[PDB]
Amino acid sequence: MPLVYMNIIMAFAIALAGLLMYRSHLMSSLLCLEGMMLSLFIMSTLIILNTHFTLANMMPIILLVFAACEAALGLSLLVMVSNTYGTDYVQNLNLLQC
Amino acid sequence: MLKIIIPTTMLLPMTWMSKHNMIWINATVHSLLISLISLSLLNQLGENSLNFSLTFFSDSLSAPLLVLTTWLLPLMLMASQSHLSKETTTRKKLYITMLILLQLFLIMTFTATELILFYILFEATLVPTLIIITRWGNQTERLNAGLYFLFYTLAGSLPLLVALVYIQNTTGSLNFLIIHYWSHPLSNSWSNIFMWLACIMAFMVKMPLYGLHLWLPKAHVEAPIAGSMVLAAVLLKLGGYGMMRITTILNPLTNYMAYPFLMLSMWGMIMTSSICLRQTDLKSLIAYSSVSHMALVIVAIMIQTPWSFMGATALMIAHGLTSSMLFCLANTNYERVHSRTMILARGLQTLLPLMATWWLVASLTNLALPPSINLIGELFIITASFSWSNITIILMGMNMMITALYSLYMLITTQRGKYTHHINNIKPSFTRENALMALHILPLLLLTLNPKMILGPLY
Amino acid sequence: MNPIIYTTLIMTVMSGTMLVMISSHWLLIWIGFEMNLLAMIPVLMKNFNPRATEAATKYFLTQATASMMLMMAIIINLLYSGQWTITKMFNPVAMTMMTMALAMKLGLSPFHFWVPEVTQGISLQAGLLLLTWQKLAPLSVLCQISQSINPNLMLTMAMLSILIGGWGGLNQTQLRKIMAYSSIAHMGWMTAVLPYNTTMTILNLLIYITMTLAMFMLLIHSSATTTLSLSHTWNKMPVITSLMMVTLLSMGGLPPLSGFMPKWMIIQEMTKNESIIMPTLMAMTALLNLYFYMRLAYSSSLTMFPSTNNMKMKWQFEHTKQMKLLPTMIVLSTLVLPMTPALSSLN
Amino acid sequence: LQYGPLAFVLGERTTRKLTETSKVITVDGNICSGKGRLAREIAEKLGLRHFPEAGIHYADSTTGDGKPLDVQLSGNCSLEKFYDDPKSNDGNSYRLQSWLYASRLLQYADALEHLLSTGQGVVLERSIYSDFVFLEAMYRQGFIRKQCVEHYNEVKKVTACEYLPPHVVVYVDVPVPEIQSRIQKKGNPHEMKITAAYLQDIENAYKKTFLPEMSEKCEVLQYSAREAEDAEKVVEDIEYLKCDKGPWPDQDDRTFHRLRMLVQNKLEVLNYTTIPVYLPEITIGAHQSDRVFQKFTELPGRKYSPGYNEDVGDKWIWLK
Amino acid sequence: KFYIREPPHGSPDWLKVGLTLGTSVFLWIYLIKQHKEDVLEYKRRNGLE
Amino acid sequence: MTMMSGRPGRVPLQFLPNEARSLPPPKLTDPRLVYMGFLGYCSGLIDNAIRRRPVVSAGLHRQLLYVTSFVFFGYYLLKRQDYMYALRDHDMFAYVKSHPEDFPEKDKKTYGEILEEFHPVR
Amino acid sequence: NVLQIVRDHWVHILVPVGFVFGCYLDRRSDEKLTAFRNKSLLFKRELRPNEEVTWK
Amino acid sequence: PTIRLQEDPDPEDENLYEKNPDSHGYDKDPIVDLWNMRVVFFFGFSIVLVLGSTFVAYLPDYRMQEWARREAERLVKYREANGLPLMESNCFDPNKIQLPEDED
Amino acid sequence: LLDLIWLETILPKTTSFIQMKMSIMVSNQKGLIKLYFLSFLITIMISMTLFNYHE
Ligand SMILES: CCCCCCCCCCCCCCCCCC(=O)OC[C@H](COP(=O)([O-])OCC(O)COP(=O)([O-])OC[C@@H](COC(=O)CCCCCCCCCCCCCCCCC)OC(=O)CCCCCCCCCCCCCCCCC)OC(=O)CCCCCCCCCCCCCCCCC
Ligand SMILES: CCCCCCCCCCCCCCCCC[C@@H](O)O[C@H](CO[C@H](O)CCCCCCCCCCCCCCC)COP(=O)(O)OCC[N+](C)(C)C
Ligand SMILES: CCCCCCCCCCCCCCCCC[C@@H](O)O[C@H](CO[C@H](O)CCCCCCCCCCCCCCC)COP(=O)(O)OCC[N+](C)(C)C
Ligand SMILES: CCCCCCCC/C=C\CCCCCCCC(=O)O[C@H](COC(=O)CCCCCCC/C=C/CCCCCCCC)COP(=O)(O)OCCN
Ligand SMILES: Nc1ncnc2c1ncn2[C@@H]1O[C@H](COP(=O)(O)OP(=O)(O)O)[C@@H](O)[C@H]1O
Repeated sequence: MPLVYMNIIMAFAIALAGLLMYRSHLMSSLLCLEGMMLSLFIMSTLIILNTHFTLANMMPIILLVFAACEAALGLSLLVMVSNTYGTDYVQNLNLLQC
Repeated sequence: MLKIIIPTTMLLPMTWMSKHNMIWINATVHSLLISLISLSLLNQLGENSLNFSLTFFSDSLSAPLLVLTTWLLPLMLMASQSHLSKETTTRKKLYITMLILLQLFLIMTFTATELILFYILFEATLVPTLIIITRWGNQTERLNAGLYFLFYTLAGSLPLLVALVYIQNTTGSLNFLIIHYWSHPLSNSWSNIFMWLACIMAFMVKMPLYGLHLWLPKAHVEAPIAGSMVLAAVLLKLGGYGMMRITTILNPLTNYMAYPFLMLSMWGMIMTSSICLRQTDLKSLIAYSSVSHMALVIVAIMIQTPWSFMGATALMIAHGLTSSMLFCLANTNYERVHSRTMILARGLQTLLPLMATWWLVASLTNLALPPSINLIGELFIITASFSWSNITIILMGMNMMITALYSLYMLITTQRGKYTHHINNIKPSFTRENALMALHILPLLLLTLNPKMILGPLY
Repeated sequence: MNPIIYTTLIMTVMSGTMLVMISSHWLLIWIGFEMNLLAMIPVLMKNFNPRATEAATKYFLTQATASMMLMMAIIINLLYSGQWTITKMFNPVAMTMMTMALAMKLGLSPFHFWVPEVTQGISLQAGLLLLTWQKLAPLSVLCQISQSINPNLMLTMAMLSILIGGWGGLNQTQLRKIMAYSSIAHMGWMTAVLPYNTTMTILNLLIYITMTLAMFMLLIHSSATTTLSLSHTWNKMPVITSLMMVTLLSMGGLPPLSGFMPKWMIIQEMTKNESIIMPTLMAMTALLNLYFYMRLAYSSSLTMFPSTNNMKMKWQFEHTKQMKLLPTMIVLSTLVLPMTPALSSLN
Repeated sequence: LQYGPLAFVLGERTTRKLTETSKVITVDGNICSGKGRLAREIAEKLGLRHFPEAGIHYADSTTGDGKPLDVQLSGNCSLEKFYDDPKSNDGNSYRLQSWLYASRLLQYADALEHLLSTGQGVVLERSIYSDFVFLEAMYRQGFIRKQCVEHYNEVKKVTACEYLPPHVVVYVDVPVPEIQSRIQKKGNPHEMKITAAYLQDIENAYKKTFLPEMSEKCEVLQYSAREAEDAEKVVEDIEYLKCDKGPWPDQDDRTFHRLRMLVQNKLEVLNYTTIPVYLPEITIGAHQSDRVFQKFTELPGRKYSPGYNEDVGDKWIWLK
Repeated sequence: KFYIREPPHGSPDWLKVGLTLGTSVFLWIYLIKQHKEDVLEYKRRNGLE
Repeated sequence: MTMMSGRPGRVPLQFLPNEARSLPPPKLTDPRLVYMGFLGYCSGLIDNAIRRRPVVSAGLHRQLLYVTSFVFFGYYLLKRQDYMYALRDHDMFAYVKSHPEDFPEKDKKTYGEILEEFHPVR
Repeated sequence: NVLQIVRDHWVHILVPVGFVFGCYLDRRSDEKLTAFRNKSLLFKRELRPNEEVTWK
Repeated sequence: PTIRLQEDPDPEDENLYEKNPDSHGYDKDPIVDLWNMRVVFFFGFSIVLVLGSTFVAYLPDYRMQEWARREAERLVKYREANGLPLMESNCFDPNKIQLPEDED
Repeated sequence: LLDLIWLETILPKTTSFIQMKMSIMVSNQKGLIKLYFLSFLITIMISMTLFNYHE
């Protein structure tokens, strides 16, 4: 692989680690989710363009579509959470235990 | 042998279709008829077994056990109907259903030709017993007892299943005939040692072996009367039957492997007999006596000689009958005085003479008075052990003393002395209880009249 | 929520599962997972309260992370071989990513923490749906890619699932959490035999689904979500508690009940290869699940707990809504062992 | 067909049946006041279904046959022994209060189900929103403990939140001495032992908690004793109310569907009455529970489902 | 004797009863015919008769 | 591990290929079919019990439908299971026939020529 | 008058009928294991002029 | 209430001899109890016990003991008359046994 | 000493003690997503290192 491929995979790893490590806000973790989606889009586009897979050129667009759904879903949940507590802090999602 | 299996499955809907005041009569009559039918299995051959089909076979080792089970069912029916009088009709039918299912499972267990079917039935016997103990027991510890009865068994039997399937991947069959005919020696390796332990420890925990016996006092004390009868009479003999079956594939690894179990059994018979000398509960004494006798049977199976096998068979049948009779005897007094303390009710020979005669006969048969089959089995086992090593006569001898002591001790504590003054509700014995005692005791002496019927296949 | 909207959402969840199950393209499988999650989120929030919202949020976060890892694995596999078909997974790193993502989706240990919380936060119907229908798609993909699996990783996760399920369920008084921990342990059992025989996985999944459906339908029939709530049922419907006890016996794995059939067969299969130690450990660990099933049976059926006065009024009314498939489910979850060889029809 | 999601999907919608006279009405007042006569008159003039006050045996009249059952199998409480010995050590007072609250909840569910199924109005004497005053009168007199009040509050909190308050609350005000004189003239030997402190506590509970807090949900029609006999005047006052302030106008068709599914299936209504909180006044041991349940199942029309008891003349059972 | 309608009346729901009985008889007839055809087809393929 | 999914000539969702018509059908008195009917009867009884009806007498048409449905499903289930086992045996025998080197039939020795170690019990 | 007697005591034929059915099933099972009938080296025998099988 | 719940008092045990001085201890219904006693005594002692013992006592000799005795008498007679040893240490003919070629 | 104490201490009581302790350890989680998502990160790294690097 070239340096670009490892750079994109490194960005994906950074975004995954950022989501997995929460600080306080749910919006920051949602942003990390969108970052992972963006890195996946870039990597898939590079792989498809490099190998000249013509019919696969539409797959990244489809990816983006479902990405939007995820984003919307998250935002919806965020609203409800805030309406319960006045803050989007993940410390308040502790009514259920193991 | 469906001619015995189908009538029990017909006992089921007969019980569930009976009138509210006729369940006991129908169940008792048809259980007795089934026992009479099963009596035909005693006509055994001298060379091979009665191979009924691809699934079921009757050997000289299993026929007396089947007869004992089918005979025990009416006795449990008679014993249970006293303390279940206030129970509703549906729950009485459920109790009878549990007893019938247990008998069906035992009947199918004692005749399965394959080892895996034997395992499935010998494990299916757990559910009705646990339900009976934990639902119709009297005190609060019964729940705990149920747990001790369950996991103690399963922790021993889960490895066996693994071993079983492993064997079928190596030899290609679990049929007992093919297993016997195509037997091969076991080498001395760690894999074979652990295969031996997996094949043996389930039956060891079922007997139970000393140190693995803690479930038995709890389960046999907390269970109702019918539960105690079936636990002491038949369910303990599953371990012995399974061990006698499975030892055919463990040679010659058995000589090296048996030592710890032999020492455990001998020192444990001594220890349990000694424990019986200081027991304030009447049911716990009988439970520990059962442990001692089963330790003797373990030694007999483990030394692996023909005389030892005959002794094991005779002792198993004799102990089943004797322990059931003793548990019923104790339950009569418990139903009178609603307590299990042995020194609470004394001098009962003054108030209940025929009941004291039954107590005397049961205690005499417990200590193996000749020429009862108890003594026949005990003496055959002792002779085999003496051939195995002349020093065993020490430990066995000590047992023969201590046993007698506690047996007579029990009698002397309950029947002799002076009656307790403030206990003024000792009603005269009923016909049901006397008939239960007589139906327990007469087959024992009748069997003494013809002992080759309970001496097993090695005869 | 409108009944039409609820029906549409349930159909969308089912359609996502079937899209995963009928596809030959990795993109279509990922799309099926996406659609299933999107339609599943509102089903968890059908009855609105803060606990349901928290459960839905946790479920969404977990499933989104798992789906992103799934997409990454697919992209890496495409990079090292321009293949989109669901097949032997030509790259090992992509296969590790796939195994971890599917384990997170299934709730396998150590990605198990979300299952008890989500199950406790939602209603009994949503819990039924989550613990029965939501297992099909990841297990189907795992069955399809079984040849290239790394046995060490899945066997580790399966053993951890069994251990953690038993230990966690040992401590629960809430019925939904007990069901969640049982689900984790059964997931471990199904994934332990996957590298050796997928037919055993399918059989175990079917038996577990039947048992779970019967259990959840009995819990819906008597409106109990706690042990103490279920301890009142004998004073209202004793037949329900009796059937509950036999169902718990079957789920415990005791012969001759049907719950014995999968484990038995799985053990046998693992002894057709060498694999002796793992089945022994798995059975010894399943004894814990048996223990807490037995404790529940003690609380609900084998003893009678004290009741309340107002229960008398409940004696005068009957159950309006009746589940038509409950008797068949109970019978299949208890009396099916003699039909064991019929499993040959599965392959 | 039974009402459910299918009936709502096609056709059936509740909001079309409401014809400006839905109007759940409750008429409150102290003991021995003539609220029952006023309720009957209001129902007769407005053409609404009248519901007599829910007593100990209200549930028996709605199931099986309408005949009441034995107090041991139904209620397990006595009002007469509450009057005789309000401080009994067997917890009769709170047991009676709890059973009465459960009966009122069942009656409210029945009235709501009738209104939503037919569109016809209903008139009630007391409601779950009015019961608490009696409880307060029990607590201030030392008749019940504080834990009883806490359990009552828990059950009320989990139950009364799932229904709608009445449209119009009618109150009849009678002075305590007049109540005592009416009780004296009535002649029932048990009500003679009601002290003036009990009635005073009921009156303070009403006038300080019930009316002030029910005035926020909807307007309250208060009538003195003298202006309660003219039922036509009260009815014509009711016909000229502007009801646009409560939760009722803000109810669309889906919430009506949910409420209609809740009011039927009375087991769902009564679910939280028997929460596993173990107060000695209402907790029953396993042996007595078993005995009483077995006794209940032996009643002539109770062992099986309503249509499957052949001992009360049910035919063709083997084809149902 | 019921205070309510008790929608299940003294007579059964004849439509549902007839549908159930008809389904049972149709299933039994189909099974018998299928078994007959299977036996004939097997005998033809293996050439017994 | 999937053994039979990739077997050549397999129709995806057939459940009963034409080749299975070459096997004898299960008898209508097959004990497995009788057990399936028993399962249907048990389902009917439990259905009566749950709904608080006379268990043995409530609905004869419902119980008949239960038994019939269970028998009807069991017949085809047994057909497919027998077909699968026949396929397994056929494939096994063909593979053994086509690979003689892997399955050699070596010389048979009488027990008068094999030395077996004797382990005395004493 | 026997209607009541039968409706009370009809449960007393289930067990004998089960026993007879079990005997019949045992005979049917015996019928399927005749592959070595009159063929063992120990009991091989020339048939009598009239009999067809040595055992059923 | 100083109590924990509402319970029935523990009932006293009923004595069967109070209503039926000749009770047999089987049931509270005198006729049902008498017939229970009758069936137990008839089918336990009269049918199973005595007839079963008679059946077992006369069980035909399938263990083949008399046959073995007669065969032993025949063999002993022949061997004693012909001068052969009564029993041989080998139960299998050595002509049919092939020992290994080399023992070194 | 033997039956009521030590035979009880070794087999059943030790097993019960160990199972109860492990149950308390496993099920004592506060329900905060932060902690076990950190655990997820640790698990992913360990699985990438131990199993994925050895193929
Ligand atoms: C292996 C060989 C073959 C055996 C197969 C396995 C066993 C059989 C299959 C199992 C399923 C069959 C029955 C299922 C429905 C049962 C539901 C029920 O409640 O029954 C009550 C019902 C009585 O109710 P009712 O008449 O409406 O009036 C009384 C009230 O209902 C009053 O009722 P209630 O509700 O007021 O009473 C409350 C009571 C009610 O609670 C119960 O009744 C418990 C019933 C639970 C059913 C079992 C669960 C599901 C099946 C699994 C079985 C496991 C087997 C494996 C071994 C493990 C053992 C657990 O609950 C309690 O009191 C709690 C007590 C705690 C005890 C815990 C033990 C329960 C588990 C026992 C299961 C044993 C197997 C089933 C035995 C049959 C039971 C009737 O029983 C019956 O009348 C039906 C049973 C007999 C029908 C078949 C007879 C056919 C016609 C006769 C002629 C025979 C033809 C022969 C052919 C040749 C021509 C001559
Ligand atoms: C606890 C009891 C469990 C029972 C489970 C539910 C039973 C009822 C469900 C009815 C099943 C409907 C199927 C019949 C419609 C025809 C569909 C048919 O074409 O399916 C074929 C296959 O038929 C089905 O698989 C057979 C289902 C039979 C299930 C019963 C077996 C249970 C094991 C033994 C338990 C006892 C059963 C008792 C029955 C009441 C497709 O074959 P194929 O596409 O190539 O395989 C896909 C999977 N592969 C490729 C990975 C292999
Ligand atoms: C109350 C007062 C009591 C005192 C008064 C009593 C009066 C006298 C009565 C006592 C009789 C004395 C007995 C003396 C022995 C005579 C009987 C003996 O000779 O018969 C034996 C025969 O006895 C029977 O074989 C033993 C009885 C069988 C026992 C089976 C028990 C019945 C089943 C019940 C269920 C069992 C459950 C336990 C399962 C194992 C001989 O055996 P055998 O050498 O061959 O016979 C050779 C000739 N044959 C072979 C042609 C017949
Ligand atoms: C209440 C008390 C009950 C508890 C008693 C349970 C203990 C039972 C004894 C252990 C059984 C484990 C063996 C399982 C079946 C073995 C079958 C077998 O033959 O497998 C061997 C392999 O043997 C094993 O793998 C066994 C290893 C043991 C793993 C599990 C350990 C369990 C605990 C061991 C110590 C317990 C000692 C007995 C209990 C003492 C009482 C407390 C051969 O396999 P191959 O790999 O093909 O070898 C040939 C080619 N190399
Ligand atoms: N929740 C309650 N608690 C205690 N007593 C009640 C309760 N509800 C009604 N009662 C009793 O019902 C009796 C008469 O009821 P009331 O409605 O005031 O008279 P009327 O039937 O003429 O309308 C009174 O003695 C009153 O105490």
